[PDB]
Amino acid sequence: SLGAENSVAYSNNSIAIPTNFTISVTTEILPVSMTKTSVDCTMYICGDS
Amino acid sequence: NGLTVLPPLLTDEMIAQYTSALLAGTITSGWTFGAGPALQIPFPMQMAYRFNGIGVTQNVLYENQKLIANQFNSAIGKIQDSLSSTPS
Amino acid sequence: CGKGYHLMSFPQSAPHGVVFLHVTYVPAQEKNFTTAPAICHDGKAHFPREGVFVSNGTHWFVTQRNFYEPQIITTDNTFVSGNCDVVIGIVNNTVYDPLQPELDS
Repeated sequence: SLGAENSVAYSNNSIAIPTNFTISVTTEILPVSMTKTSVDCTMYICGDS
Repeated sequence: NGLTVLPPLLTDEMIAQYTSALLAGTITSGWTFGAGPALQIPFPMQMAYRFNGIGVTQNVLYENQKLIANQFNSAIGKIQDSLSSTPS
Repeated sequence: CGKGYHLMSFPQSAPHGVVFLHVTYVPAQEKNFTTAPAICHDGKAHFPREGVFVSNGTHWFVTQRNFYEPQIITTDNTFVSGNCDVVIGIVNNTVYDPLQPELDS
């Protein structure tokens, strides 16, 4: 179901105006950094040999 | 072979349904439906608000509404031709 | 900056990340009304300065477009431009004036 169905009561001279407000606090999460890993090529491929 | 194509989760019909929903919300309630509940408003006042947004007073619309409607309709109609006629 | 009209946001930290607390203004309790693009007083059309004309069904009021604060139409909640013929949907009502009462007192 894509969403709740709704219809707006449009007419050539009708308006809707709010009378009260709700203050909402919401959270956004955004990754900033990544694990800084370094790899030793010779020790990984060959090693001590 | 060994290959596959996977179907999109939303079909073309549901994508067009969302597009229809956004168009209806914009036409009936302007921007008010993106900040929360939709507040209906007649379209010429919505366009008058969008004229205040750019620094042109409301009267400039209400005294030219016929010209503005004709220009907007002509531009939308020409968009279809500009799209089909140009192949690239 | 969050969904709704943005008031302000507060940053927070997280492991390898950031978190934003978005404080937004969401309207509610909407009320139906009847509006006019302009209100004709004596052949001159008056348009609102920073709000929208609404009618309680008996009287006409001007209010800020985002919050219902009905106020009485005056020559300071409106401005005059053009005659009542050109505008479409114009309604007839009275425009109050502060100068004439004190001038006549």
